[PDB]
Amino acid sequence: MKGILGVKVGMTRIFRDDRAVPVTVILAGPCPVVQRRTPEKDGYTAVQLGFLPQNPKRVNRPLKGHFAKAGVEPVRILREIRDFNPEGDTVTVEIFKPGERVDVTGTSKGRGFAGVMKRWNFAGGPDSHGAHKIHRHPGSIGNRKTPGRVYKGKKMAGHYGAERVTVMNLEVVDVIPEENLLLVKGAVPGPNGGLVIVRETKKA
Amino acid sequence: MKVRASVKRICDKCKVIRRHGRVYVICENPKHKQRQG
Amino acid sequence: MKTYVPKQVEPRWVLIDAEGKTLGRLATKIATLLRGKHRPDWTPNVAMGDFVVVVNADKIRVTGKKLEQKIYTRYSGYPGGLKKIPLEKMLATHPERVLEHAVKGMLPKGPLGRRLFKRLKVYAGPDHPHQAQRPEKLEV
Amino acid sequence: RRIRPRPPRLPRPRPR
Amino acid sequence: SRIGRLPIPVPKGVSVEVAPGRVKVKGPKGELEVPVSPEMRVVVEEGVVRVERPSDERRHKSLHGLTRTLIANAVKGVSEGYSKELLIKGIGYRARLVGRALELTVGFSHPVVVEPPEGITFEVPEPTRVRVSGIDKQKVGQVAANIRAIRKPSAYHEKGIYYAGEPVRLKPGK
RNA sequence: CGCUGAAAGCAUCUAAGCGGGAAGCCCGCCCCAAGAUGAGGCCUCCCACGGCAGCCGGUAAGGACCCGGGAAGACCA
RNA sequence: CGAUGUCGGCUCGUCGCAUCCUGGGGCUGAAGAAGGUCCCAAGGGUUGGGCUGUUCGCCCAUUAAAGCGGCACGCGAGCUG
Ligand SMILES: [Mg+2]
Ligand SMILES: [Mg+2]
Ligand SMILES: [Mg+2]
Ligand SMILES: [Mg+2]
Ligand SMILES: [Mg+2]
Ligand SMILES: [Mg+2]
Ligand SMILES: [Mg+2]
Ligand SMILES: [Mg+2]
Ligand SMILES: [Mg+2]
Ligand SMILES: [Mg+2]
Ligand SMILES: [Mg+2]
Ligand SMILES: [Mg+2]
Ligand SMILES: [Mg+2]
Ligand SMILES: [Mg+2]
Ligand SMILES: [Mg+2]
Ligand SMILES: [Mg+2]
Ligand SMILES: [Mg+2]
Ligand SMILES: [Mg+2]
Ligand SMILES: [Mg+2]
Ligand SMILES: [Mg+2]
Ligand SMILES: [Mg+2]
Ligand SMILES: [Mg+2]
Ligand SMILES: [Mg+2]
Ligand SMILES: [Mg+2]
Ligand SMILES: [Mg+2]
Ligand SMILES: [Mg+2]
Ligand SMILES: [Mg+2]
Ligand SMILES: [Mg+2]
Ligand SMILES: [Mg+2]
Ligand SMILES: [Mg+2]
Ligand SMILES: [Mg+2]
Ligand SMILES: [Mg+2]
Ligand SMILES: [Mg+2]
Ligand SMILES: [Mg+2]
Ligand SMILES: [Mg+2]
Ligand SMILES: [Mg+2]
Ligand SMILES: [Mg+2]
Ligand SMILES: [Mg+2]
Ligand SMILES: [Mg+2]
Ligand SMILES: [Mg+2]
Ligand SMILES: [Mg+2]
Ligand SMILES: [Mg+2]
Ligand SMILES: [Mg+2]
Ligand SMILES: [Mg+2]
Ligand SMILES: [Mg+2]
Ligand SMILES: [Mg+2]
Ligand SMILES: [Mg+2]
Ligand SMILES: [Mg+2]
Ligand SMILES: [Mg+2]
Ligand SMILES: [Mg+2]
Ligand SMILES: [Mg+2]
Ligand SMILES: [Mg+2]
Ligand SMILES: [Mg+2]
Ligand SMILES: [Mg+2]
Ligand SMILES: [Mg+2]
Ligand SMILES: [Mg+2]
Ligand SMILES: [Mg+2]
Ligand SMILES: [Mg+2]
Ligand SMILES: [Mg+2]
Ligand SMILES: [Mg+2]
Ligand SMILES: [Mg+2]
Ligand SMILES: [Mg+2]
Ligand SMILES: [Mg+2]
Ligand SMILES: [Mg+2]
Ligand SMILES: [Mg+2]
Ligand SMILES: [Mg+2]
Ligand SMILES: [Mg+2]
Ligand SMILES: [Mg+2]
Ligand SMILES: [Mg+2]
Ligand SMILES: [Mg+2]
Ligand SMILES: [Mg+2]
Ligand SMILES: [Mg+2]
Ligand SMILES: [Zn+2]
Repeated sequence: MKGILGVKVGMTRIFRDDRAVPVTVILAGPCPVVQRRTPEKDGYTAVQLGFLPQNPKRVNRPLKGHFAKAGVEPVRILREIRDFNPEGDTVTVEIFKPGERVDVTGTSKGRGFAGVMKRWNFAGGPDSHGAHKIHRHPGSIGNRKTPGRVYKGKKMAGHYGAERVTVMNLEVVDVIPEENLLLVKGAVPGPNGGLVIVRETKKA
Repeated sequence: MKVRASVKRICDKCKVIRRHGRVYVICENPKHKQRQG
Repeated sequence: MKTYVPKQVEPRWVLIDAEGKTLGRLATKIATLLRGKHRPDWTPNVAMGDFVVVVNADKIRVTGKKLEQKIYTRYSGYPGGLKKIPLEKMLATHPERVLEHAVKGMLPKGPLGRRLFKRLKVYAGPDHPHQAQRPEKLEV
Repeated sequence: RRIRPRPPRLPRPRPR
Repeated sequence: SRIGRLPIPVPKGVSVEVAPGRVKVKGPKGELEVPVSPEMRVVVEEGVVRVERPSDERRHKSLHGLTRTLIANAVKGVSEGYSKELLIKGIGYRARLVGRALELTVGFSHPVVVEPPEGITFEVPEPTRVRVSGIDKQKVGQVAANIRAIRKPSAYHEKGIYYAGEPVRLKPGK
């Protein structure tokens, strides 16, 4: 089950067969495997992947030990791809070909303390006809004496976004090995310059 | 299948079966098939 | 003359083979062993029962049609969050829990009853990792 | 849905 | 008025080895094991198997008759063998043998493929008749049923898949 | 809805056994999660310093404070 | 009764199933298509508008369907009045 780490760079649209396709560019390769997890040693199967070069000054001592055991230059982020064993010591964009269908994980844009209307799409209150300082309020949150409490899970205001979101089954439009570029069709979670993970889709 | 609390034989060809905790009635006559409930 | 109060004594480890035993009938005896009520210097306000290793929990036995009809029950606090798990399935997914849940319910509730449940160590399969305590193999 | 209208049992509260 | 007591004639050369809660039967066509309640006793005599029951309570009376027939169907199984025939009725409706497999064309958009499970052999003599043959009784009947279900007798026409010897009962339309 | 099948010489989906069968159930998908006090696992770094399962002082790996900020954000994080 | 705010609407739902639809079935006076009738099933879904304070109902135009009920006839320290 192949995967790769990357950065969201920006969107555009290209032309393919008199059709405009919205795309998102992701800079994916190259990612050196710096640990492998096995059923003996760890209980399961994964490949720990590294991404983006780091100023070795900024990498502390417990971390320096970890890279050296891999034969690997210091790296900004570590992330695993589960149930994955590439034969090489380095994973690149060459593992996805145009037409392939992928899933991408990103960290969503953060809307901070979000109101009930933005977060959960409540209807708010009326805007005239006597509506009184409730125009964006949630309304009732319960019943009366029975049950006489509020359910767990009840949708209310609170922080929104800045959370892990996966969007699935996106079409791979192109790959440009010469630039470690990956062109996926559609929209990817997070802001430009954001970290993402690209896996083979779990969709049939 | 008829479902009712009173299951009786309808014709002389009906047979009373008890099957998996339930009283049934089977027969060659497709109407007459019954189960209690 | 005031009643005897023991000084803290060393708890005996004990081994039980659950294979083929009746679920609840094994349970009462493990509970008794856990309270320590088989000890003449029993004291209700201190943990002084035995430790109990149990093996072969997966091959415990139960009477009647409870295989399909004993439902274990769990509520999450969310609306509609009462899940229902038949006995069969519990054996097939976390077998050691059938014995644990049975024993748990037979120990007193409160802080002491919860620590005695800890003193019970239940395993499915023929083996356990408790060699270091060299548990005395009891019949029950 | 109760078919017979039920009387109010408290007045609309006033400053009184 | 009693089945379990009736002795089972065993044609030579087949063998009946008794075992705790099972019995084994080998013959010219193969072997089979018959699961048998520890309460019943299976007895190997000369060219004969008999079964006896521990008492006259209902359950023993019920396991008795079953155990004989179960064993007896195993006996006949590995010597004479079992078979059931299926007649295919209706115009477009035909059959053919695809490799070892059974090809059914009975008026869907597609043909039907039935695979022979282990211990089953399909025979296609004519386009409109098919034979299921094997040493297991309970298995031959299951398969035939499985094949029949693919296109059961119309209630209004002589059309579909029938058992050999299945009476044609139809209702009037209009 | 069956297969095989007694009791009950026949019949029976059942009493022994075996099939097929739902947008429903269990899993699978996405998110949270070891305060899971039952507090898990792996990789890697530190070291057995002084004075009197303890206290006190200085340190190690490391961390915090402070500062420039940030599609992170009420403060906090 | 030294106070348990009362219809309807809005808002937010959650539950029951005696199921309106969608799924699985038996019987049919089931040719096909389409219905009738009972059984299983609460996962999801179950529209917009005219009249009236209305709930309900009637009507217009659609619909797979335009389900019925409980939660102080849910919900006024949430709004309307
Ligand atoms: Mg991320
Ligand atoms: Mg709002
Ligand atoms: Mg939103
Ligand atoms: Mg909106
Ligand atoms: Mg609105
Ligand atoms: Mg309004
Ligand atoms: Mg608005
Ligand atoms: Mg006002
Ligand atoms: Mg005002
Ligand atoms: Mg205003
Ligand atoms: Mg109220
Ligand atoms: Mg209130
Ligand atoms: Mg309450
Ligand atoms: Mg946040
Ligand atoms: Mg192209
Ligand atoms: Mg952006
Ligand atoms: Mg009569
Ligand atoms: Mg009959
Ligand atoms: Mg004892
Ligand atoms: Mg006491
Ligand atoms: Mg387990
Ligand atoms: Mg208790
Ligand atoms: Mg108490
Ligand atoms: Mg012989
Ligand atoms: Mg004798
Ligand atoms: Mg007609
Ligand atoms: Mg039949
Ligand atoms: Mg039969
Ligand atoms: Mg009779
Ligand atoms: Mg049975
Ligand atoms: Mg089955
Ligand atoms: Mg079944
Ligand atoms: Mg079938
Ligand atoms: Mg679906
Ligand atoms: Mg996580
Ligand atoms: Mg922890
Ligand atoms: Mg965690
Ligand atoms: Mg717990
Ligand atoms: Mg830990
Ligand atoms: Mg700031
Ligand atoms: Mg009053
Ligand atoms: Mg007062
Ligand atoms: Mg008062
Ligand atoms: Mg008052
Ligand atoms: Mg008051
Ligand atoms: Mg119902
Ligand atoms: Mg239907
Ligand atoms: Mg029809
Ligand atoms: Mg017609
Ligand atoms: Mg019908
Ligand atoms: Mg019915
Ligand atoms: Mg029925
Ligand atoms: Mg439902
Ligand atoms: Mg629900
Ligand atoms: Mg509903
Ligand atoms: Mg108007
Ligand atoms: Mg109106
Ligand atoms: Mg109206
Ligand atoms: Mg008006
Ligand atoms: Mg009216
Ligand atoms: Mg319709
Ligand atoms: Mg309407
Ligand atoms: Mg409701
Ligand atoms: Mg109500
Ligand atoms: Mg009310
Ligand atoms: Mg109210
Ligand atoms: Mg008010
Ligand atoms: Mg009101
Ligand atoms: Mg109030
Ligand atoms: Mg109040
Ligand atoms: Mg409000
Ligand atoms: Mg007024
Ligand atoms: Zn009849």
